[PDB]
Amino acid sequence: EEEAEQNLSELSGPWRTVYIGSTNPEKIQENGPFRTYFRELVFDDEKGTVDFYFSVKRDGKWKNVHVKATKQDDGTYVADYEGQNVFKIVSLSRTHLVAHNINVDKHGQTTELTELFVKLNVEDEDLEKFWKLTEDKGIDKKNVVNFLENENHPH
Amino acid sequence: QEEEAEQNLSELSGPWRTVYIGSTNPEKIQENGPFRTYFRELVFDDEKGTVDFYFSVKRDGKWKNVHVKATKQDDGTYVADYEGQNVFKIVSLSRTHLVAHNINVDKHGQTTELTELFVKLNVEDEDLEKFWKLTEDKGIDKKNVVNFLENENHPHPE
Ligand SMILES: Nc1cccc2cc3ccccc3cc12
Ligand SMILES: Nc1cccc2cc3ccccc3cc12
Repeated sequence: EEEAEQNLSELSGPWRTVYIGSTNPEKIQENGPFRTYFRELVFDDEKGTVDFYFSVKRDGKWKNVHVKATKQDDGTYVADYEGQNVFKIVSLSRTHLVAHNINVDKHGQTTELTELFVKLNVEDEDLEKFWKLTEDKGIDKKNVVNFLENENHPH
Repeated sequence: QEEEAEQNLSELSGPWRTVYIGSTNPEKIQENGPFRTYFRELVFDDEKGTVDFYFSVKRDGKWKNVHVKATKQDDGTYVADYEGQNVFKIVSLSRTHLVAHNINVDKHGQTTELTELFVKLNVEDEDLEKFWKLTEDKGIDKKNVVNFLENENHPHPE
C-alpha cells in the first residue's frame, strides 16, 4: 500500500468539466464563450500559475484554447479571456476542483460563474496490470492506441 | 469446480473513459477501425447479470453513438454482439479502473484479441454539494447550469 507524495504539481494532468453555472445564461449557451470543455490543467507552484487547456465551440466550430492564469497575493488568480477574469478556487483535492469566476467583458458587463471539474486519475499499478496483460497476449506496443491523449488534444 | 462469486458491481455504474486499447490485429483499432471505441458510460446490473456499454466510434467519416448489452456467463465471462461475437473477461476492477480482455471473431472467422484499460470519472457527493451551495450563494438559477458529462454537443477526439 503506497501513494504518491501530495504536490500541487501532482494535480496537473487531464481534467474534465462536470457543471458550469452562470448569472448570464447567454455566456454558457451554444456558442457561448464559457461553455468550456476542459482537457488539461497544469499547476506550477514556483511560478504561481495555472495553465488551462480547453475546447469551446465558436461559429459552429470547435476551437482549442490555452489560457494562463497568474496568482495574486490574496490567493486569487487573474486571466485574460473574453475580457478580464478573477477566479477563486473554492475547493481543491486530488480529484476535484470547485471554482468561482468573475468575468467583465469588452462591454463592461459582469458575469459570475461557478464550476465543478474532475480529474482523470490513472494509477501506476493499473497501468502495469494493463501492460502485463497486453504482453501476455503477445500484443506489440506499437499496436496500442492512447485514447486519453487523443481526447486531450482534439480538433 | 470453483465456487460462485458474490457480484456487487452496481455501484461502479457511471461515466467511464477509454485510456488504452491494444490489439493483435492493428487494423481493428486504427482510425476508422470498429474497436477504436471511446467509452462514455457503463451500467452494471447485478440482478440481471448484465453490463450496458455506451461508447462512440467513427465510421466512414461519421461519428456514431453505440449501445451494446453484455450478458454474464456461468463461466464468469461476458458475451456480446458487436462487429461479430465477443467474449470478454474483467481481469482487474476497482472503483476507479477496469482492465479487460476481449476475444472478437468477425464475420469471416478472423480472431482478434484486445486488451483495454478504462477509467471511471467519479463525482463525489461532498463536492457536488459544495458546487450547488456556491451556485446558490451567487444567485444562479438551476436552469442556468449546464451538464457537461452527459451532453450531446461535445468535441471530437479525431
Ligand atoms: N478563469 C477562467 C478562464 C477560462 C475559462 C474559465 C472557465 C470557468 C468555468 C467555471 C468557473 C470558473 C472558470 C474560470 C475560467
Ligand atoms: N464488449 C465491447 C463492446 C464494444 C467495444 C469493446 C472494446 C473493448 C476493448 C478492450 C477490451 C474489451 C472491449 C470490449 C468491448
